[PDB]
Amino acid sequence: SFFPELYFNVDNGYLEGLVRGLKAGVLSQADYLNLVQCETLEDLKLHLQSTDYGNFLANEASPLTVSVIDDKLKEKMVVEFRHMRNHAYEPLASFLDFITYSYMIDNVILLITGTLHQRSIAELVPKCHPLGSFEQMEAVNIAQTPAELYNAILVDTPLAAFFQDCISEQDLDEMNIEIIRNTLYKAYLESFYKFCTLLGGTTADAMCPILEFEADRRAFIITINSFGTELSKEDRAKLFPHCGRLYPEGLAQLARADDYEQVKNVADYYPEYKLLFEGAGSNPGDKTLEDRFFEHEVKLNKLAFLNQFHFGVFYAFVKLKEQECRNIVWIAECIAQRHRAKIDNYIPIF
Amino acid sequence: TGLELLYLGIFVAFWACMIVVGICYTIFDLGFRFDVAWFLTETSPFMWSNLGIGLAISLSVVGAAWGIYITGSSIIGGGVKAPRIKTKNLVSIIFCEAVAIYGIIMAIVISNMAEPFSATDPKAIGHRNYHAGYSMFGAGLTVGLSNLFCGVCVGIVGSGAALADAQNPSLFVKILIVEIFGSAIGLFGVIVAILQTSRVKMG
Amino acid sequence: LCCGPKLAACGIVLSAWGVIMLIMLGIFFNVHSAVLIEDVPFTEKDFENGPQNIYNLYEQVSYNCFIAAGLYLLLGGFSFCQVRLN
Amino acid sequence: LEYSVVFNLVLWIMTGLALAVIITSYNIWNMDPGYDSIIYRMT
Amino acid sequence: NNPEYSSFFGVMGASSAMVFSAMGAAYGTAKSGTGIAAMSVMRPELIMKSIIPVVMAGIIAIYGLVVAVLIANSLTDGITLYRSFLQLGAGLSVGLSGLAAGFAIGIVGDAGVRGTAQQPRLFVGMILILIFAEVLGLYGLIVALILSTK
Amino acid sequence: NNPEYSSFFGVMGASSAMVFSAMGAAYGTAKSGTGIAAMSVMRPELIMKSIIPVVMAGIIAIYGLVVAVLIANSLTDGITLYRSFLQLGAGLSVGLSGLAAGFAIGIVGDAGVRGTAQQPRLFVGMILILIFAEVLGLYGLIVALILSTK
Amino acid sequence: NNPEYSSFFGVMGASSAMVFSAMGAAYGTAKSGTGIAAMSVMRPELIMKSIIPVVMAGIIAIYGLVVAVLIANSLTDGITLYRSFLQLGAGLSVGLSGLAAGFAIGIVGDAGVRGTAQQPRLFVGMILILIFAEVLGLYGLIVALILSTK
Amino acid sequence: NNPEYSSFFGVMGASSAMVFSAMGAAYGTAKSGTGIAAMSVMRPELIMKSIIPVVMAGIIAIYGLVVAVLIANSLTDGITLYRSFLQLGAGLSVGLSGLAAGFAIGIVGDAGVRGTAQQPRLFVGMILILIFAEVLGLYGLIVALILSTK
Amino acid sequence: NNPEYSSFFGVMGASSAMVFSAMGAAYGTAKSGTGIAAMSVMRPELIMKSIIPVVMAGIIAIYGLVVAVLIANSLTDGITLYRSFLQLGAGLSVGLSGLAAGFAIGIVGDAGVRGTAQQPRLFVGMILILIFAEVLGLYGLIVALILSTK
Amino acid sequence: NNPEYSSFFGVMGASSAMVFSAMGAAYGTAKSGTGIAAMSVMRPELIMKSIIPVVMAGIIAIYGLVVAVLIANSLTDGITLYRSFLQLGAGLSVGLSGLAAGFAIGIVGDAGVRGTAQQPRLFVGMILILIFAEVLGLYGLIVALILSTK
Amino acid sequence: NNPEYSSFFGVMGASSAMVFSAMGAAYGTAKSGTGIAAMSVMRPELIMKSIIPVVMAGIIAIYGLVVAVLIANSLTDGITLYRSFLQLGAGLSVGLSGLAAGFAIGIVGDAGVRGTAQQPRLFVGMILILIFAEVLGLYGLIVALILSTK
Amino acid sequence: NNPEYSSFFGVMGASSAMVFSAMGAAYGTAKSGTGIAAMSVMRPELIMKSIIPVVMAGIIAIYGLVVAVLIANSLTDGITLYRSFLQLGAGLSVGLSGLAAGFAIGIVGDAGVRGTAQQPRLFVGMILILIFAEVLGLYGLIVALILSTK
Amino acid sequence: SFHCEYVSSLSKKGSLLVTNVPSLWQMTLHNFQIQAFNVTGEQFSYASDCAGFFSPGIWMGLLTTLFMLFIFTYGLHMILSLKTMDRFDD
Amino acid sequence: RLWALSLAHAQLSEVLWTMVIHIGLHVRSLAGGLGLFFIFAAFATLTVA
Repeated sequence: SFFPELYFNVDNGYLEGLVRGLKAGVLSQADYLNLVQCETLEDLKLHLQSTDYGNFLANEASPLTVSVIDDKLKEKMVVEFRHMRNHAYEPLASFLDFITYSYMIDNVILLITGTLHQRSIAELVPKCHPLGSFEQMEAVNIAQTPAELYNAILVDTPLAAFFQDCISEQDLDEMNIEIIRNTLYKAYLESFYKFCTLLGGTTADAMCPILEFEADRRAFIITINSFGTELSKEDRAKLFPHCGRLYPEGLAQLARADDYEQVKNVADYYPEYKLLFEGAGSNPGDKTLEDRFFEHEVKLNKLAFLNQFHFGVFYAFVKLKEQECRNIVWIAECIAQRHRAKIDNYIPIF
Repeated sequence: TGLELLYLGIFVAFWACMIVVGICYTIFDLGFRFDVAWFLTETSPFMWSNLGIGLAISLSVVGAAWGIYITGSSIIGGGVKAPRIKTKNLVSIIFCEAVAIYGIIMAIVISNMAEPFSATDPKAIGHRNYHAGYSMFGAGLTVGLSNLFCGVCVGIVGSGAALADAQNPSLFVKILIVEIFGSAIGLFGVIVAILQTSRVKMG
Repeated sequence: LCCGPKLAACGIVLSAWGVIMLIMLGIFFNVHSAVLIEDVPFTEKDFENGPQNIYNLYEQVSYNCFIAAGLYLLLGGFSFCQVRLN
Repeated sequence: LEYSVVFNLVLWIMTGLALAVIITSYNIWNMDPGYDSIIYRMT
Repeated sequence: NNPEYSSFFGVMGASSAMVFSAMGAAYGTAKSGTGIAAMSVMRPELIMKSIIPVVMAGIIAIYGLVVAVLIANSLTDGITLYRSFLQLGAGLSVGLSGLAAGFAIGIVGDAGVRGTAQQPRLFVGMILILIFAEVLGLYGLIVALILSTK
Repeated sequence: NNPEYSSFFGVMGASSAMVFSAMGAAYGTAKSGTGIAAMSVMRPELIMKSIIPVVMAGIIAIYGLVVAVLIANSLTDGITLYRSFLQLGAGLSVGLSGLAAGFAIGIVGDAGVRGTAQQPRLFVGMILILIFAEVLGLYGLIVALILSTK
Repeated sequence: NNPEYSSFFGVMGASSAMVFSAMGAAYGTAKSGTGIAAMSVMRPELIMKSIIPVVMAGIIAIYGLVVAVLIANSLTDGITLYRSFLQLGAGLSVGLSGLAAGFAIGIVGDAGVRGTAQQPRLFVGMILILIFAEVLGLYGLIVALILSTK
Repeated sequence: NNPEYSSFFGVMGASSAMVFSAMGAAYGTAKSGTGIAAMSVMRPELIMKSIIPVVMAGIIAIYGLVVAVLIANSLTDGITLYRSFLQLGAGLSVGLSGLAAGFAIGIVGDAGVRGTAQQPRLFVGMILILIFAEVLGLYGLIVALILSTK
Repeated sequence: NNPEYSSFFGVMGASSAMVFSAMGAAYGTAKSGTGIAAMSVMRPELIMKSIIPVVMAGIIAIYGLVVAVLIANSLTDGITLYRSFLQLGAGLSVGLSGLAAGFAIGIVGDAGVRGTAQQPRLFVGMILILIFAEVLGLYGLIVALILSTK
Repeated sequence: NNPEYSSFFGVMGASSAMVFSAMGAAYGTAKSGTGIAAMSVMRPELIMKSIIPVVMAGIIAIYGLVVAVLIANSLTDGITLYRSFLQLGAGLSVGLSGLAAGFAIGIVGDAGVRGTAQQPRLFVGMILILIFAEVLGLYGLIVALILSTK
Repeated sequence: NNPEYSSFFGVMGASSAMVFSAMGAAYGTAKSGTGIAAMSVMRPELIMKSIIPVVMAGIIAIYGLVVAVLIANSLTDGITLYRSFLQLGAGLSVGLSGLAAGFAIGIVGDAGVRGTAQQPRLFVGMILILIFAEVLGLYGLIVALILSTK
Repeated sequence: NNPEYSSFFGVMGASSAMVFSAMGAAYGTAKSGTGIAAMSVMRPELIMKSIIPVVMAGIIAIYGLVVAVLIANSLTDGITLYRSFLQLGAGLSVGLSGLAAGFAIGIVGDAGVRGTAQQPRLFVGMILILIFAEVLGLYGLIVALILSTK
Repeated sequence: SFHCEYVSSLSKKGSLLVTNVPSLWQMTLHNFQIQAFNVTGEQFSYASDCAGFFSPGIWMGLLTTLFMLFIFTYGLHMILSLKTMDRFDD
Repeated sequence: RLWALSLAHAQLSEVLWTMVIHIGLHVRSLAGGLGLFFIFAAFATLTVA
């Protein structure tokens, strides 16, 4: 026990309350049932206007597009998160920056892919996810030189510490961009887990389970997807984050695994993963293991709000509202493509 | 761990010195120098009594203000999106300030007990005066620390209640019982302080 | 036997230094020079009848230094031979 | 007879000076080395 | 007759009995109460049941109050030094034992209430664990009564 | 008659009544200033309204000043140990109460200065929490006056 | 002809025998309670089986209570300083031994129940480890009884 | 009569009046200088107008200097312990009050200048907040003058 | 004749022996139990074998118990201060040496069982490293016997 | 007659006057040197201008040296305890004032140098800020001169 | 003649010689155990060959045992206070020297065995470094023998 | 006649002058050597020119040696307590000033060598800053010499 | 035995001797040592003395200062743990 | 600095003489010559270093 109740609210009380206020706005199961029955995207806009989102979509053009709706939802999430980040203090500020590093790790992959393909970085910047946008100007006017971009990342980007798993710009040219992305993400996730444990207290006890599940689902899904690829077992084993509960000998039996049945055998030893694998029929027409892992992730994030004095609620809110944005996008896609038969596949939140 | 290293170093050095000094006094037959009797007897009763009053009020205020900011941060944060919070969740603030009210009431009551002596030989000061000093110090510590913990506890529970109210208006009237149970601890501290100073008379 | 030329060069230089210094040190002890009293192995009971009792020990240490100088001269000869082989 | 006064003066003045030296030296020792603008190349 | 300073340790017995028991009760109530409040939004119907850890925490303050009242009533200005030590012992043996019980009750109440919000069947197990945690305050009370009434 | 060193405790009363009140007021002013600086960039017109918590921190400082001036004028050369310790009691009574009240003013003022920018209805709520956070320093001042004029 | 301050050490013997055993049992119940709840959210049928570590932690407090009652009954105003030292030794040797046994029981019980959800075979191993941890409090009790009944 | 060691408290009063005022002013200057350096990169024209926080951090040192000089000029050899304590009290009341005022000035200056880079209207508010943080040193000066000239 | 505080060091000898040996055994048991609970998930059949670290941790508490009982039996009203110092030395030796042995056994057993989950051949090396870590408690016991029976 | 231990406070006055001024100058030189080094990677032209912070830091060491020399020159064996305390006060007043001044110089020098690389306009304001941070050493020197030559 | 507290330093020399040496050996064995277990997952054949750091850690505890037994045997009732100081010095010289040697042996053992898992050429280098870490405890033993026998 | 324990403070002056200067030199050499090691991997030819910070760090150890040898040769059995205090003051004034100079040299040297790797023109400024850092130890030596020869 | 520098009636010298009524006599006993019970031959037993590490006034001062230092350390911990935003809104 | 370094050099030479080759010089027996041979090897290396 670290008695965070005594000193959390000194610096993080306002945002603690504000983020829970924001969570109160995430659509309920009933709200999703309302959105499910809309006839058109305009009808969806109207039915949505009664919720927290309100008139966020009213300023766009008459012929609504699901791309436009997705962009607006992402913009709203980014605005809220940037407000909280601007009002955060050093420790909470560092935690929020750790949340943004995840999106930076994909924007950097965009940048390196553009550079190795010799394209202007000004064309890449608009495609970056705003939550992890590179404000630093050292990452501009790169002249399409991988060495310039790599030095810019090392000298003027928080990912400098994560790129130390790599050692050279030559690694950028050699390694596949997916391997680079996943190695960076492993480094980031382990650093995040260590940071959360060093924060300790309720933050650790409420956030570490979420990152452990992230590591375990990373391991499972990387393994399951790697079968039909050139990716070797020896390189695959490097991608597994060592935070998850699988870490000793579970990740080892996965690195030794060569079939979905063996991955499921590894899962069988853990009740919380056995259930997901048994429920994931994965045959055409029903839930896949991806859907089951999203549901479990949503449950884990929901649990973060049962603890009061901790930062984990901000991460839980960001991921929950991201899930809600993807849910609304999915419902809009179903309405637009008239694929009503599967409109229920949204993951309910609260 | 920056300042906590300083705190821990002072604590550990002090208690290592105390262990070594106690061993040395005991071993060298110099135990007769370590007169706790002489300390408690020569250290003036006024010191104990006025520390008692000062702490009786000041620790109670350190409790009330602590709880007030703990719960006020949550009240304001949740009120950003749910303004109804501000008027209703003020009861937590009222309960935190009642602790400082206990503090002033008991500080005044205890200060009513102090009287001058005009005597300085401990035999002349007497058991009654020494007991008055120690009992006022004990009442001060009792009320002050009970109120400090009570205010902190009520502040924590009030913050929780305000955040809960942010999401379901009906929830407040039921979480308020936890704040009441927390608040009772300050009353218990007050009762014990009154009984400690029930039979005190300096003079 | 054989050894590296650098080892042999170090050996010959060290032998030259040792020979010169220890020959000089033996000379200076046999002289009974005062500045080196503290290094003589005498005992507190050797100060009774006169300086001869301690002159003898000065001579002994001078002989030790000369012996060491001879050892270093032999080492120098061997190192010169090694250099010649290299 | 002044032993109490001299003892306490020495003890507490020296404790204050020692604490000041330890704290100042700790701050200098754990001073941000400032070459973080260079670190990322060296690491 | 008895020494001048003897009543000091009895006064501190009363002060400890109340201060430390208040610390334990305050921590138990605060921890279990933040757990309860955070739970309630997810499960509003469980609050009246979840109050039980709060009552168990309050019982620690009641133990402290009982022992402190006994000490303060028995403690006269010129009590024997032996009785003064007995009362200090009772005060500590109730106060810090109730502090330990309060910590146990706070941790168990928070965890158990949060679990019960997720799994109703944990309620009875939580009650048993709370009883075992609160009985430490009762043991402190027994030792304190023995010492103070000896 | 009275011991040579009797004035030390009253002097410490005055110096504490000023120093601790100044530290509380400084913390309150610093936290409220950070809040106001963050708030201003988005909603410039609220600066003068939002400066209120700083005013209340200054009021805490003034409570400290009043008690310190009273003690300083009360400090005579032959001050009895009884009066000196009364004034030490008043010094702590105002200083530590003002310290805690200043901390509370700072935190609630920061939170409320930020909140008023996003939700103007919270202005009166912030002020109402702050007056409660300041009457604590007023309470400390009341007890300090009673002690130092006993 | 014995010191009147002799009984202080016997009083602290009883006080430690209760306070430290209570702290150890509180930790053993708290860690085990968090473990039991976090386990019960998924496997409710294991609650009553997994309550064992809490009970074995409570037995530590019972050891402390037995020794504290024994010391308390042994206290008198004329107790020799030797007997008072014996009783302080017994109190520490039961209280802190129970504290160690409580830490061991707490960590082992938490980990063991958490694992026993995942691996039913682990139950007997957990019980054996908990018996080994409990035997430490038992050794503390044996030493304390020897000392306190010399 | 006027014990030989009496001057120690007065000399420490002077040393505190200077040292703690200097530390308050140094913290204020350091923090406001970092703020001004950060602000000056994007808004060069504001640098000379934004030096006010550094000036008000310096003035705390003038307060400390005035009290220290007054104490140093009010130190005879056989100074009564009463006056030595008065001068220690003045030294603390000004030095530590200046330290609090310096912390307030530093925090408020950093925040206020880095905000005034963004919003020009924040400047007058920053000046008011700096005045409120500054008058704490002035209250310390008032108490110190009363005590030291008494 | 002999000082009355002589027995205090003897009772600290006994209590130190038991308490510190029990803390070493408790740390060893706790670390080994966490290790076993982590290992048993993948390899349930190793739970029974992997209890050897717990046994060798308990043996340290047995050493402490033996020395504590020897000292307790040797205590008597008039023991010479020299004999009391001998018993204190024996207690500290056995207790703190067993504490170090418990630390070593805990870390070695945790790491060793976790490794043995993966590479079964690690078990013999783990047993040997445990024996080396355990003979530290035996050296403590030997020194304690030599001191205590002297 | 004057006590033999009087000179201790004078020698500590000198040693402090030098030691703490040296620590302040060392911090000021070190942080400003890291700032200059980081700046020089891009803007080598600015090294000889940016050296000024280091000169400011060194002047603090010179203040310390001057006060230490005054004290040491004024020391004697019969130094009356009053003069010894005066010298300790001078030593502290200049040593810790220079410590604060050097810390401020280091922080503002680093920030100003790094900013001046980005924005040359910052140099004049950096000079002003360094002067305000450095006159704290001068105030300490004035107080130390008064106390030491008194 | 001899003060009757003379043997306290003898018993503390014995207890230090054992306790600190055993703590050093325990840390060495713990770090070597973690290193060996971590290596053995991939390189099982090295398990036995890699036990050397543990052996060179146990040798430190053997030095401690030798010195502690020497002191315990050389410790009579009327031990001259000077000889008791000699034995205390011997105990510390062996114990803390063994603590240093044990820290070095542990860190070098962990690093060397982990490296050997990867690069077989490192075994001889690791053994050389361990011998250098061990001769520190050997120097401690030599100094302890000189002091004890003196 | 002069007290028997007088030589203690002079001996502590000698040992402090050596010890703290050695610590300053050790820190300076450590940081400067780490800087040189990082610099070498990229710019080999600067290795020798970049040893200068190590040399200036060693100057501080030489200064400590000078003062320590001077004090040691000045010590006597009948050293007056005043001379003992002078020697202690000189020893600290050189030792801790050298410690500060070592901190300054280490930090400035590390940063400056790393920078000179990237921009050769820094070398001159780095030397100047190291000179300003070392003159602090020089001032400490001056104060130590004035005190000691006085 | 009991030793004490200056067992004397002068205020300048400790005033261990004291009179409530004014008197004609004054006395001073520099380095006064005495033993009247459990005496052994020509030797004073070990010496207790008035000169102690602490006195009542110093104890009162130290405890008052300790309370003030706890309060100041609490306040300084809170003030030092203040922080300023690293970023501002648009 | 001149005197500082001069004193450092003088004292280091003094110690490196008086506790290396003084060892071989201050021995009673005639084997002290061979002892001097080895001790002088050590002396030369350490003095150069």
